[PDB]
Amino acid sequence: AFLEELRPGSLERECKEEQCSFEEAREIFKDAERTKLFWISYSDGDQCASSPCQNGGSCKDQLQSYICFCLPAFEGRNCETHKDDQLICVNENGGCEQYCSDHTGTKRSCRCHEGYSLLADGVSCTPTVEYPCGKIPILE
Amino acid sequence: IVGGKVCPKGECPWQVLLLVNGAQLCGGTLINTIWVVSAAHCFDKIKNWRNLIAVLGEHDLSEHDGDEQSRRVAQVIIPSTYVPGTTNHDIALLRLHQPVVLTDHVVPLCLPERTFSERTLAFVRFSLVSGWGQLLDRGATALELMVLNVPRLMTQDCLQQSRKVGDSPNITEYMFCAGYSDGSKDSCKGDSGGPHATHYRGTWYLTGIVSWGQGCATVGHFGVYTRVSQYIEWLQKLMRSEPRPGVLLRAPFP
Amino acid sequence: TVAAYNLTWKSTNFKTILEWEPKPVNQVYTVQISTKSGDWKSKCFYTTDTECDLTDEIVKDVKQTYLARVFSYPAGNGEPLYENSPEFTPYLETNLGQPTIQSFEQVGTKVNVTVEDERTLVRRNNTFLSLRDVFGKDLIYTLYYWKSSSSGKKTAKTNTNEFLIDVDKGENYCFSVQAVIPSRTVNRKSTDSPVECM
Ligand SMILES: *[C@@H]1O[C@H](CO)[C@@H](O)[C@H](O)[C@H]1O
Ligand SMILES: *[C@@H]1O[C@@H](C)[C@@H](O)[C@@H](O)[C@@H]1O
Ligand SMILES: [Ca+2]
Ligand SMILES: [Ca+2]
Ligand SMILES: [Ca+2]
Ligand SMILES: [Ca+2]
Ligand SMILES: [Cl-]
Ligand SMILES: [Cl-]
Ligand SMILES: [Cl-]
Ligand SMILES: [Cl-]
Ligand SMILES: [Mg+2]
Ligand SMILES: [Mg+2]
Ligand SMILES: [Mg+2]
Ligand SMILES: [Rb+]
Ligand SMILES: [Rb+]
Ligand SMILES: [Rb+]
Ligand SMILES: [Rb+]
Ligand SMILES: [Rb+]
Ligand SMILES: [Rb+]
Repeated sequence: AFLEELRPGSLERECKEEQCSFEEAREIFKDAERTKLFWISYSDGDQCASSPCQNGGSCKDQLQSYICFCLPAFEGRNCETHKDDQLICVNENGGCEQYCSDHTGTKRSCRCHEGYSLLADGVSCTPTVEYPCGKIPILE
Repeated sequence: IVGGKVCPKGECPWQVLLLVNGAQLCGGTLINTIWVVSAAHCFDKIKNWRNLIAVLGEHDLSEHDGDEQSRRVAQVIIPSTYVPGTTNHDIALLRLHQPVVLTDHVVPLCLPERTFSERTLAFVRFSLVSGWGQLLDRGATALELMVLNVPRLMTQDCLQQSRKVGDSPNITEYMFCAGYSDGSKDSCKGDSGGPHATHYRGTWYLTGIVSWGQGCATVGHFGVYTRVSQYIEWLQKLMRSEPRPGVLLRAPFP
Repeated sequence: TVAAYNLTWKSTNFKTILEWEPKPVNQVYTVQISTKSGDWKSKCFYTTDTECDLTDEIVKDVKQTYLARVFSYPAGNGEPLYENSPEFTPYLETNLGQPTIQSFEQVGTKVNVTVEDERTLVRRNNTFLSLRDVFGKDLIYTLYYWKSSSSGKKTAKTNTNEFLIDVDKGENYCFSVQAVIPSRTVNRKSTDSPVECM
């Protein structure tokens, strides 16, 4: 609209209220390095606009990239991994103190060496004999 | 053990001293009241099979005390695959003639399940090795039980960090490296058969047997240990077997 | 199986992702990470991704030196093939994220410029720590600013997240800021903030 083009140059009018091209911005800032400094971010795009952070995460925009901050139960570049879904024996022994058995479709279980029995907590083991294997009584 | 510490009396209560004709032979590991694990190569030179003794509760080889318990070794079982004078399948399972009595000074180390040992114990970095072996390469042996903390390597890393030696033994799937390549700290010949013991969530488990190395604490080399996880089913089946009349038994493996 | 290769640490504000090649074909990966003397922890179990978020392990201690390794396992499933990563020390190597100018105010004949607190992945008590929370005096912000009608740039530097600068009467100034860890030799500065003008 030519009637909106009657005033001297203005960052606010040309680039903030409207989109501006590199040369419009150059005519405002004039100096090559000032113009480049503005443009690098202004033309970059908000990489968080596609909402890439899942599971209630929070996105922060960067140059051509973003960072997701996850809720405590999640991880991954996009908070895509559910920590609650990782209870398997290759992940820190399934949280079992002694032996761990995977069961697909269902929850892993924990078990004990001979001389021990499983506590009611389902992970911890307790001796059932006076001198179970693998404990040093002299220290106690 | 080179560069270790004295194990305070009772603090390594599964360590076995093996004797032949009353003279120090090798270490071993008690795993319940009747059965001891040691290294096959400890038996390459034995003529007198009826004169092997296991001592439990031993600490200072210069003084006898009331914690020591001696038992005759009734059977020595080694994989048929093992070849005397070589390194592979370096394991022996020993049946004592009468059980030991468990005490504050005499306690077995737990033999772990295979999968637990491969997927969890194998990634515990440090473990302890012990014995009354040499205190320096080709030096005198120890009179008080010695113990050393060593970090474990996957075999690819051990190969990549080890100085090449022409015609040296292959490190096979039945072995693993542990220790330091800077000449400071290692297990030693007279420690052979002794435990590499791993602590995991409050319980100690047998993961390795002191087996071989290029000298002791040689720069550019690690200690090599028998990988006990490969033998769990072989040991458990043999521990259920019937005694036989002669001491030595070479049993099929797997 | 084929071993992973070009293992590369991507990390900004302690969000830390290990990347590698190749795209898997009939194989899957699992990653482990440790400190030099600690146990190996596994992550990203049997993934077909060629990346693994390790943020949660490294924020436990940002000043430790970690090594990772990527295992290859054949589809349908002694030691698997693997490759080690470079060592990574987060405090020394994590990128500083792009900052944002939060506000500028003219008070007196001077302008205060405030840099938004930069949020990092290190947690304390349900909240994420700022870059200044983590780095303290190791972190400064630098301000690149100019008067529109003059040639030449001006730089200011602060130990806090605020600059208080002198300005000439009735002129426009524009500003841009960077995070900087002066003690570093490599990866010392963030990218510049977007430019904000009066
Ligand atoms: C928008 O979100 C997609 C995935 O949903 C991501 O790949 C882009 O990086 C982001 O800008
Ligand atoms: C961004 O941060 C994440 C962690 C959540 O707290 C969100 O509610 C917030 O917008
Ligand atoms: Ca307009
Ligand atoms: Ca124009
Ligand atoms: Ca952006
Ligand atoms: Ca004694
Ligand atoms: Cl003899
Ligand atoms: Cl007897
Ligand atoms: Cl193993
Ligand atoms: Cl900050
Ligand atoms: Mg306006
Ligand atoms: Mg215009
Ligand atoms: Mg022009
Ligand atoms: Rb415009
Ligand atoms: Rb316009
Ligand atoms: Rb213009
Ligand atoms: Rb049990
Ligand atoms: Rb070799
Ligand atoms: Rb040596």
